[PDB]
Amino acid sequence: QPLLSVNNLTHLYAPGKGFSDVSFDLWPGEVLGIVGESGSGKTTLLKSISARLTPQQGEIHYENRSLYAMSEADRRRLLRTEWGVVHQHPLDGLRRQVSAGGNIGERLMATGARHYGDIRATAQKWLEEVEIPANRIDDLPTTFSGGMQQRLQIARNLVTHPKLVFMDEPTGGLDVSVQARLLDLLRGLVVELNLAVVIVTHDLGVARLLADRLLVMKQGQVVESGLTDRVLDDPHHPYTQLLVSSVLQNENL
Amino acid sequence: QPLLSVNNLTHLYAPGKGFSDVSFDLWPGEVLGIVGESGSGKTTLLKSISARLTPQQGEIHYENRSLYAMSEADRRRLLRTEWGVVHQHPLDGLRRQVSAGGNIGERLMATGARHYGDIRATAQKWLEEVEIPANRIDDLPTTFSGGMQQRLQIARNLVTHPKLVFMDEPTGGLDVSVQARLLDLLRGLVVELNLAVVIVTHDLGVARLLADRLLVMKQGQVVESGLTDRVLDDPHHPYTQLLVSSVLQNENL
Amino acid sequence: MINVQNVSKTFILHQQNGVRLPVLNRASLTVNAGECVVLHGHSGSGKSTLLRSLYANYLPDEGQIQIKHGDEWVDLVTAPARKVVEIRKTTVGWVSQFLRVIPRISALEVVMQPLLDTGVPREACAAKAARLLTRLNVPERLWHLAPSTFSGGEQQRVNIARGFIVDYPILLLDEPTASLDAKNSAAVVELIREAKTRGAAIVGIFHDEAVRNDVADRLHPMGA
Amino acid sequence: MINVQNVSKTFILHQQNGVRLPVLNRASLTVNAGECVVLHGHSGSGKSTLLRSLYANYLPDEGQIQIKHGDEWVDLVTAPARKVVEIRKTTVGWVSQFLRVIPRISALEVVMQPLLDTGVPREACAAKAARLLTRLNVPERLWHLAPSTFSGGEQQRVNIARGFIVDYPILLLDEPTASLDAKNSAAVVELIREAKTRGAAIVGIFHDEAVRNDVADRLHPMGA
Ligand SMILES: Nc1ncnc2c1ncn2[C@@H]1O[C@H](COP(=O)(O)OP(=O)(O)OP(=O)(O)O)[C@@H](O)[C@H]1O
Ligand SMILES: Nc1ncnc2c1ncn2[C@@H]1O[C@H](COP(=O)(O)OP(=O)(O)OP(=O)(O)O)[C@@H](O)[C@H]1O
Ligand SMILES: Nc1ncnc2c1ncn2[C@@H]1O[C@H](COP(=O)(O)OP(=O)(O)O)[C@@H](O)[C@H]1O
Ligand SMILES: Nc1ncnc2c1ncn2[C@@H]1O[C@H](COP(=O)(O)OP(=O)(O)O)[C@@H](O)[C@H]1O
Ligand SMILES: [Mg+2]
Ligand SMILES: [Mg+2]
Ligand SMILES: [Mg+2]
Ligand SMILES: [Mg+2]
Repeated sequence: QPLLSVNNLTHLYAPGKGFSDVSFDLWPGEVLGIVGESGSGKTTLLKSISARLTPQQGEIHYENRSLYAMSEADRRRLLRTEWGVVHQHPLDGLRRQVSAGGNIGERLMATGARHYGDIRATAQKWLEEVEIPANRIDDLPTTFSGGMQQRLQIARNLVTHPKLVFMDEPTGGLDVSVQARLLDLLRGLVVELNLAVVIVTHDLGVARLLADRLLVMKQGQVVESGLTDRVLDDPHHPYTQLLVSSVLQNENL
Repeated sequence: QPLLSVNNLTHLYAPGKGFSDVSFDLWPGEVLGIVGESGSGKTTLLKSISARLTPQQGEIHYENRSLYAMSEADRRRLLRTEWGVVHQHPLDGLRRQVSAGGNIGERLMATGARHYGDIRATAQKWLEEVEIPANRIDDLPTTFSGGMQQRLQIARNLVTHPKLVFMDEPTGGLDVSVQARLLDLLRGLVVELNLAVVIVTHDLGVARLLADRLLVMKQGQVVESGLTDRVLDDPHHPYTQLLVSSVLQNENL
Repeated sequence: MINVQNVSKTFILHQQNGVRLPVLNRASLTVNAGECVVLHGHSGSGKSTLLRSLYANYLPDEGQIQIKHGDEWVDLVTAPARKVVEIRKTTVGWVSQFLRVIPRISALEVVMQPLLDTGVPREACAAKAARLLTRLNVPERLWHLAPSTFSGGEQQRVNIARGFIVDYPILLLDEPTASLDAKNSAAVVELIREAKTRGAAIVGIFHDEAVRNDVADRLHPMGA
Repeated sequence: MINVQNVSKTFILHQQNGVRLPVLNRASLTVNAGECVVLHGHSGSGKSTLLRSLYANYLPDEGQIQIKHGDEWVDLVTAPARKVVEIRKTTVGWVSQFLRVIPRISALEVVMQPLLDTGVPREACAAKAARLLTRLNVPERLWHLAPSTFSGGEQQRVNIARGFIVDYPILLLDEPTASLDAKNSAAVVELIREAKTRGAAIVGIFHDEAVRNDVADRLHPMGA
């Protein structure tokens, strides 16, 4: 049975703004990439399926429990201990006045961790995992660069080894080397720990290397979906063809 | 003579945070790319050379006038009428409580525009230039997606046809199609109007297609510089080699 | 075991006036365990299109592509994406000219990964990857380095080793030896022969006459 | 006019133990206006390395690469990146197998752009681009469409047309006709002949014997 099941999900701020009639499944150890036009409803959908925006229509089932039929307490418990959420703007997923170490350790303590030294050591290890120097642990995120904030948010949302991570453009602000580090980290987590990921991205290379399936969104509607390689290499919808044709081609020397 | 001349520029928050001893020239109708590790000092340098951060050492000359020896009034006049600045976080370059039309029209009115209808028409034309529907003119940027905010910021900073535009990761949050639209727009402005651009980017494809020269920054130091194609295809510094090797390769069907 | 029945595929180019580009027309094919069938035709005939359809990378517009997943018959043209993913994980293997890996991973780990994903012990995966790399005469000094830093031939050999790390019952090959020299091509041919001996249904595209003659057991005309 | 004197180029691979990979050793070469010199050697000899050094895409470790920019001699190995940029704008032209353009721009505009950057009137640029595309038998239906949506041969022909839009005094060619058929290769050879007739110093890399014999005026051995 699917870890997450989305049926006829709809949320529209206005006639065209948001998403309408979105359905998909997700299982453990799988990545659902979401690509499409800027302003197509990807962030809105990610919020809705991550218990942050009540849909107007449709249902979300997590482990065969309707997401928005649950109590608010249960949803917050899921978002504290079970799920991870990486926001498009990194600071939206961080505590500005809390050090990086504290930002990471909040999640660990939410899972019952109560040893300060172990929490700090894990935070430093995860800072080194995302190539943030461990000597920045006590610095506030406001002193971090955009990419550093992004990586801190990722580390904060991955430290508890969640069963399901929603990510909005996680590679934003990352250099290609640290981007590759992050892709390897996520792939390893998915394959080993059976982590499931829903990743919104505009980098079709990241989608190709990471996403097991893809959803192409235009004007709030999923216009194409299926195997990532099939969608990117054999697009059927005109918009998907335009998107793949707009990719910046590289050359091999 | 160079439009912008940077000599021995240095600004360090701490021993390693920021940039140190940076020198380069820029001329009209040219694009200086800045690439490097997240947290290497690119945003700090861009702020310093854009009259937003006083350097500790070195000099910046704009049209043969020292930038920080000028009055604050002159620097603000440059940033109002002469220059454009695109921030890494789009909202930092936008007025949250001002409509998109107002965000664009502020710059026009700063250049002496005083016809409301013409200002609104130009704002709509530039919204269509960045593929934002013209019917979003009266909506606040808070209702915009991240990429929409990015494109609104770009339109706001390009509407006055500035002689020099500093951009921090302008393609962040943009789909590949609208990214290509933006690249064509910037290239056309550079070639026709002799616009000069200093663009920080992590997408080496954008740098290759847009930048005439590159600076590569690691830990606040320019470790490599020169012709874009030479830097990317014949890197000498180990970090540049690592960066180019980390690029996500694509395939042609 | 492979059974392709009446697979037709036109490409619609919406980016250029939506022109139709027929490639495969009611293509039919059958492959037995231990048998190798090589697609034969001119450039643009549709060899790669058919091979990619067999791998589900392309979606035939009409027809059936039945494969023996374990002891079940699965039609790729209608199977859910999850089923195709697991089929690729265990049943159908693919080898081509381009290595698509996460950049900063070493070649040894790149080769090991497909077998590790199957749950095989890490030591066994490392031993098999070392065996495969040695067979394709890839220097040991390159094993712990990222493939992107190597030459084209070394990268292609690493890709082939990654392809042969898992004993797929069904194997698909697209010009694996095109950029390889005589010795490397011979090693790849030996690997293909060994895979065929163990009972692998192999579908390949080869341009070298010698390689095709050495490896091919049946010829499938792609002209129609 | 081209004068290459003692250009040596080793590649240092820091990503793999910093191993040195010598390619060019005190390479010397000279090209006259209206003369075509073709580099000759085996794969990996360093033909592309030398050709890219002539275009400043590679930076020779030692030596001089002097070109006649207008009525001045400019050494690419030491010229500021700004001088090289203007040299490419006016003096040195490059044609290769891969078209590197902004995606969503039409082929006609792609071909026109190098000449437009020189200030030539738009109508003249459009007429010349149409002439070049017709000569390379590129269908008119594709002129107002992005090159990325075409086939490899059409994209390469568009790249060649973009290369020949500006009458560069110095021309560099890297396998322009490799993927082209007989008629397209003949058209490219005719374009090269016309460029040579007007007084273009051409340096080329060709693998086809017929094309090299038709076009080449002198042979430069790249074995040493
Ligand atoms: N994804 C695609 N989109 C559009 N057209 C395609 C696509 N894949 C293939 N084609 C076209 O369909 C036809 C089939 O080409 P294909 O690559 O299958 O030929 P081939 O010579 O047999 O291949 P290969 O040389 O890889 O063995 C050609 O016109 C090719 O341009
Ligand atoms: N940018 C580079 N970095 C590292 N090694 C390189 C680079 N460019 C070339 N080489 C290597 O240097 C040697 C020269 O190869 P090159 O491409 O010049 O040969 P070629 O056969 O003459 O070229 P072409 O087939 O393009 O005419 C080869 O070993 C190549 O791998
Ligand atoms: N609070 C809001 N009020 C009104 N419209 C909104 C609001 N938030 C987002 N939108 C609109 O909904 C659409 C979807 O936005 P979003 O999901 O963020 O797009 P993206 O897929 O680019 O993330 C956009 O066109 C945006 O303008
Ligand atoms: N206000 C600040 N106080 C202390 N350190 C800072 C501050 N702002 C930035 N830094 C540090 O300076 C370095 C350069 O940051 P920045 O220029 O934003 O990097 P990037 O090149 O990724 O944009 C980073 O390592 C960052 O942690
Ligand atoms: Mg978004
Ligand atoms: Mg920055
Ligand atoms: Mg093919
Ligand atoms: Mg070469």
